[PDB]
Amino acid sequence: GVQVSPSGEKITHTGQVYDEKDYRRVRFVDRQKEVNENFAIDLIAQQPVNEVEHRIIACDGGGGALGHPKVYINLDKETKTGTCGYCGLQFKQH
Amino acid sequence: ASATRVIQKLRNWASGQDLQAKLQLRYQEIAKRTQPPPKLPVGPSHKLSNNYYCTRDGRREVVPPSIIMSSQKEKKAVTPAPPMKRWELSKDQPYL
Amino acid sequence: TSVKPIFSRDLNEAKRRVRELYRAWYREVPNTVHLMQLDITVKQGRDKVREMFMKNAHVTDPRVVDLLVIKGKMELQETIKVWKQRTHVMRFFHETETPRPKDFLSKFYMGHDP
Amino acid sequence: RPTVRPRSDVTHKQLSAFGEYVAEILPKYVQQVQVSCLDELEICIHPDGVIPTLTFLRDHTNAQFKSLADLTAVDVPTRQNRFEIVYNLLSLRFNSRIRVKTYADELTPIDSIVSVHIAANWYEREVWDMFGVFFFNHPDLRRILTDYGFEGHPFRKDFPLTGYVELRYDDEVKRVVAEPVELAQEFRKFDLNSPWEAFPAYRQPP
Amino acid sequence: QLITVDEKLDITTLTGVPEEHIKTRKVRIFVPARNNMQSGVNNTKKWKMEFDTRERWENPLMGWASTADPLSNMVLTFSAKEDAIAFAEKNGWSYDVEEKKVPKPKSKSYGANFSWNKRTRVSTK
Amino acid sequence: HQDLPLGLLDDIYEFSKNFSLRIDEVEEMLTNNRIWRNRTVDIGVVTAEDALNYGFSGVMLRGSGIQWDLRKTQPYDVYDQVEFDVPIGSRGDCYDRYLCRVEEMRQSLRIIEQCLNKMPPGEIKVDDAKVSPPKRAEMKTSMESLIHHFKLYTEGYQVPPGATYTAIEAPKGEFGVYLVSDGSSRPYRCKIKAPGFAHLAGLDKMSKGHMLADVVAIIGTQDIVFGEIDR
Amino acid sequence: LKKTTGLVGLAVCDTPHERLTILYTKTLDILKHFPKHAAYRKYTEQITNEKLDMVKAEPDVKKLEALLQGGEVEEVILQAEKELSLARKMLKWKPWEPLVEEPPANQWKWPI
Amino acid sequence: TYKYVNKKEQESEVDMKSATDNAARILMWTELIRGLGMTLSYLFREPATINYPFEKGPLSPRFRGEHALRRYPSGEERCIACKLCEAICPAQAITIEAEPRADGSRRTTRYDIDMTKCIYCGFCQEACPVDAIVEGPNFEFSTETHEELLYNKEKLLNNGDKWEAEIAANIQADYLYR
Ligand SMILES: CCCCCCCCCCCCCCCCCC(=O)OC[C@H](COP(=O)(O)OCCN)OC(=O)CCCCCCCCCCCCCCCCC
Ligand code: SF4
Ligand code: SF4
Ligand SMILES: [Zn+2]
Repeated sequence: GVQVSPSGEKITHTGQVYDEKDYRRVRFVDRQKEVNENFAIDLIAQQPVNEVEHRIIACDGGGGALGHPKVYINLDKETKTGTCGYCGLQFKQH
Repeated sequence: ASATRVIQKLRNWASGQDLQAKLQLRYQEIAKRTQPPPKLPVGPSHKLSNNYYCTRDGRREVVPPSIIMSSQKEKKAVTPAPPMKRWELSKDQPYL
Repeated sequence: TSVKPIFSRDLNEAKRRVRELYRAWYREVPNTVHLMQLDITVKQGRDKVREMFMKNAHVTDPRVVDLLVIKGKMELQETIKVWKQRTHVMRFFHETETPRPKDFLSKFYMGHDP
Repeated sequence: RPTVRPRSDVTHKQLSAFGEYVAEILPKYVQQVQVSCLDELEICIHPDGVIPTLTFLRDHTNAQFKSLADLTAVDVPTRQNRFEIVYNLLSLRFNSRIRVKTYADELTPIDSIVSVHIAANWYEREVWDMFGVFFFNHPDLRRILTDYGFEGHPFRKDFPLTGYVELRYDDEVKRVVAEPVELAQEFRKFDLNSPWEAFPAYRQPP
Repeated sequence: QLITVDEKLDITTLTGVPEEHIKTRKVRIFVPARNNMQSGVNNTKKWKMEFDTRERWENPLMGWASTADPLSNMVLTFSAKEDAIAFAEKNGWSYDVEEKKVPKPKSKSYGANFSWNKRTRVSTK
Repeated sequence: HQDLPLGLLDDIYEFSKNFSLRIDEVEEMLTNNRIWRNRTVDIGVVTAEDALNYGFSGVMLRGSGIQWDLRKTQPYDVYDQVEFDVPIGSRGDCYDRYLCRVEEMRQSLRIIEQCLNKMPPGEIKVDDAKVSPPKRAEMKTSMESLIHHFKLYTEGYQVPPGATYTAIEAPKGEFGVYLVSDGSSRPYRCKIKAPGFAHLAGLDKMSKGHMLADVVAIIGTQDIVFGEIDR
Repeated sequence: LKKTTGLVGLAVCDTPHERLTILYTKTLDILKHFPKHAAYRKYTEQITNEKLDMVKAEPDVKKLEALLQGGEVEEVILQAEKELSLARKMLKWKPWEPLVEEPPANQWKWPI
Repeated sequence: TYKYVNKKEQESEVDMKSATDNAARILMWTELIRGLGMTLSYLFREPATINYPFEKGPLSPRFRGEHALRRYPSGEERCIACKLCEAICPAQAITIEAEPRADGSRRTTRYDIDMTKCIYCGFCQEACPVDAIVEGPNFEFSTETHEELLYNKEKLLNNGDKWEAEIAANIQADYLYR
C-alpha cells in the first residue's frame, strides 16, 4: 500500500521516491503524483494455496486462451509450494 | 422513412429517381451487433502425418539467378514474349 | 592511377572554373541582403564566401573540384532565384550556438570532448 | 502445393533467349545477363552503354521497351564501384518487363537519358540528391526532396538515420535555426541477425 | 580522354559530414566475436566497421537515454578488410584494425574416453 | 491478419445496392453541366506516345486511347477469375478522365458482387508458421508455435536474397516496389514507384496554352497525393 | 477508310502499304552497310523481310494488321521510323565489337 | 474487355428537330435546372448528422484506441517483461526495464509508452503472449501539454483498472478470430 515518505511523497510498487533534496519534485507542485494503490505483490498473497492429488499440475490462468501458456509444475517438495511463473498462483500435493 | 407522401413525391420528381428504396441512412436492414461466436477452420497443414516441412518449405526451394553471358565465365529473332493480344469491346455496355 | 575525368583535365582549368564561380557569388551577394532583409553587412557576407571557399583549399583532385563547383552553382541558383530564405542563408553563421572551445582545458572542465 | 508458389518455365525460356539475343547484338556494353527463379530478366552493362542500350530496347521492333517504370540507385560500400544504378523498363506490345543495371561511384558520373525517356528528368535529380551521383547532359540538376541548404546525401549507408542537424524556432532572432542533434531518446540498435544459416543455396565458400 | 591522378583519394568535402565528426573520431574494423551463448558461426563471416562510443546520459523528465553523437548506431558491413580500410581512408577516419581470430583444428577421438592407460578416460558416460 | 466478422458481407451488399444511385446523383450535377464541360474539355490534353515516354500509368494512359490495365494484364490476385471492363478515352482530356474514373467506380461494384457471391471458405493466412504467426491457442498450448511466435515478433522471417519489381494497378496507376533482400530479417533497399511523380513531372507540358484557373484542374486530374511522391 | 486511330496524336494514314514499303526498303538500304557478322543486321533484316511479305501479300488493312501482330498501321509505321533511326545510330555506335572494360570480380556478386 | 467513354456509335443527324432541341438546351438552361432539382431533393431529406457528445459514432470490438495494462482475476499483473512489444513496436515507443521482485517473479520496474510516437498498430497486443497490453477502445484522451501523453506503468495500470469492464468483454467477443 502507498505509504508516504518524510518529504510527503507516496511510494510506488517499485520503491521510487524523489529524494527530499531532489529538484525534480517541482513537477508535482500544484499537481499530483499518479500512483496505483493496488499492489499485485499483496493481492496475490491474499490468494490461498491450491491443493491437488497429483504430483504434477498444469496451469493456464483460467480460460484456455485469455490466460497464459499451459505450464506444468512439480509438487514433490512438500517443504514449500509450487508457484507459477506467469500468474503467481501456488499449489500443494496434499 | 419518416416523411409524408407529398415530400417523397416532391423529392422523387426533383431527382428523377426513387430514393425510398435506395436511401443512404440505415434503418434496421443492417447486421446485428453482438453476433454469435464463430468457429474458424484450420489450414491444410494441420495433419498429423505426411506433413514434413522438407516437402512444403518454399523459401528454401529458391535458387540463385541463372546467369547467362558472363564476361568471365543463324538463330531466329525472338521477343521477350509473344506479342500481346488486343482486347474485345464489351457486350453488356460498350459505349458510355 | 589513371582515371576518367569530369569537366576538367587539370587543376588549372578547375581553378579558373572556381574563379568564375567566385566572380558570380561575390557580385550577387549584396542583392541577397537587399531582397531578403538580412541584418548582416556585405563585408560579413563576402568574408563568409571567402571562408567557405578556403575551407576546401587542400583539395587537389580536378573531379573533387568540379563537383564542388557544381554544388556551389546549385546553391547560387537557389539563392539568386528566391527559393532559399532568410533562414536558409543565415544557417551559415550559426548565430544561436557556442562552438566547442579549441582548448584542452575548456573541454576537459565541462565534458569528455576530446 | 497450396503453400508454395507456382513455377512456370515458359517465361524462363523466353527471357533466357531474349538475354542471348540482346547480348549477342550488344557484345559490347554488356556483361552478366541473368534470369532469376521468379522469372525476371536483369542485364548488367558498362556505364558507356546506357543510351545505346536504352535506345535499342525502346526502338527495336522485337523489344519496344517504351515505359520507364522506374530509375533507382543502390549503395553497396564494400565494392569499389559502390552505386548500382537500375532502370526498370516495361513493354506493352509483349506484356514484359526488364531490368538494366550499371555501376558508378563518387567522382565517376553517368550519362543522362532524358533524350530517351523524359521521365528521368526527376528520377536523376532524386538520385543526385539522395545518393550523390552526377549525370551528364541534364538540363536542371538540383535538390528536389531535401531542404535548400542540406549538405549531404542521406540515402547512403554511412549517413546516419537521424542526421547531423536539427531545427527549432528561437525568439531572439525570430527564425527557424539549425543546430546539432540532441535527442531525448537515442534510437536503439537491435542486433537481430541469427548465428545459424538459413539458406544453404547461398552459402559462400571460405 | 583519360587523365592520371595518383594522389590519395578523399571525398570528405563531398560527404557533407563536419569536422567535429570527421577528425575527432576513432573507427574500429573487426569481425564480431561469436556469442559464447550460441554455437552458430554465421555471424563471424562479414567484417564490420563501428565507431567510438560517447556520452549517453539520462533524461530528467522520463529517464530515457539521451545522446548527441549521430554515429552511435552506425555500423557498416564489408566482405574484405581491404575494402573496409579503403572506405575508411576515403571518408577520412582514423581506424584501428583487428584480425580474424579463427579457431584451431582439434583432434577428437571418442575412443579416448575409454583408454586403458591415459588420463582422458571419462568417469561418466 | 484476421477473418471477417459474421455481419460484414451483408452490410457491404446493402452498400453496393445504393452506391450506383449515388454516383448517378453526382453525374446529373456534373457530367453534362456546361460549366463543368468548359472547365474540363480540351484541358491538359496529352498524346499517347508522349504519355508513354513521360512514364504515365493508369487513367492518364487509358484516357488517351491506350489499353493498359495491370489487372487484365500481368494479373497478380484471383482477378483472373472475375470479369470487368476497362474504360478508355478518345481525346485525353479532363472530361474523359473524369468519365473513366466514374466507370471505374462502377466496375468496382461489378467486381464486388462477384467477390461476395464467390467468397470461398478456409484459412486466411498461409499455414507456414515460419512466415505467418500461429493462432494464440496453438501458441499457448504448443512449443513450436510459441517459438515461432517469439522469433517472428522479435527477429522476424528471413527472406532469401534477390530483387523484384512488383507492380499493382493502384487507383492512381502503377504502384511499384523495387525490393532488394539480403539473407536477413531486414531489407537492404526498398524503392517506391509512384505515378504522381511522373504526373507532376509532366504537369508543365500539360499546362501549355492555358490559364491560371485551368492548372488547378490539370492537377486534380492527376490525383496528386504527396506521400507517395515525397516519401 | 478509317476515321480514328483509336489513339491521340496519331493521324490516320490514307496511303498505307506505300510508306511501309518505303521505310522497310530504306531500312534494308542501311542494314546493307552493316557487316555480315552483325547480329542486328542478321535479325532485323529478316524482320523487315517478313513484314514486307505481309504488306505485299495483303492489301486490306483489317487483315494486314491481324497478321503483322502489331497494333494499327500508323503505329507500325511509327515503329518502322524508330527502327530506321535506331539503325542510323547503331552504324555510328559500335555494338558489334568486343567488350570495353571488364569490371572487378566482386561487382555483380550478391550477396556480399 | 474495354469500353468507350465520350465516343458516339456514329454521326448524328442535323435535323431541325435535334438542332432545335439543342438550341432549347442552350437558351432555356435545361441541364442546370436538373442540378437545382438534385439540390432541392437533398434539401428535402434527412441529414446524417448526430449530436456528438450525446450521440456517438458506431465502433467495433476491434477498435484500437488508448492503451491499458491488464491484470489477472487475482489482481496480479500480467506483464512478465518479455519485451516482444518493445521489439515489434515500429516507432520504438515502448521503453521497458525489469528486475526480480522481492517475491521472486519476472515483473517490470518501468514500462513507458510515448503516444507521440505510437502509430496505433496493435502489434504490441498481437505479440503479448499473456494479453497484458491492449489497445483499448477509448479515443477521448486529448490534453493541453505534451507531457501528459508520455505514459508509464502507473498510468497504464490505472487505465486498465478503469476500462477492464469493457476490454474484457471486447476480448471475449473477438478472441476467437485471432
Ligand atoms: C415574338 C417572337 C420573337 C420574340 C423575340 C424573343 C424570342 C425568344 C428569344 C429566346 C431568348 C433565350 C433566352 C435568353 C437568354 C439566353 C442566354 C444564353 O443562352 O446563354 C448561353 C450560355 C451558354 O452558351 P454556350 O457556352 O455557347 O453553350 C454551350 C455550347 N455547347 O449560357 C450560360 O452561360 C448561362 C449561364 C447560367 C449560369 C447560372 C444559371 C442559374 C439559373 C438560375 C435560374 C434562373 C431562372 C430565371 C430567374 C428569373 C428571375 C426572376
Ligand atoms: S500499437 Fe502503438 S505501442 Fe503498440 S506496437 Fe503499434 S506503435 Fe507500438
Ligand atoms: S509483450 Fe506483454 S508480457 Fe511481454 S514485455 Fe510486452 S507487455 Fe510485458
Ligand atoms: Zn499460471
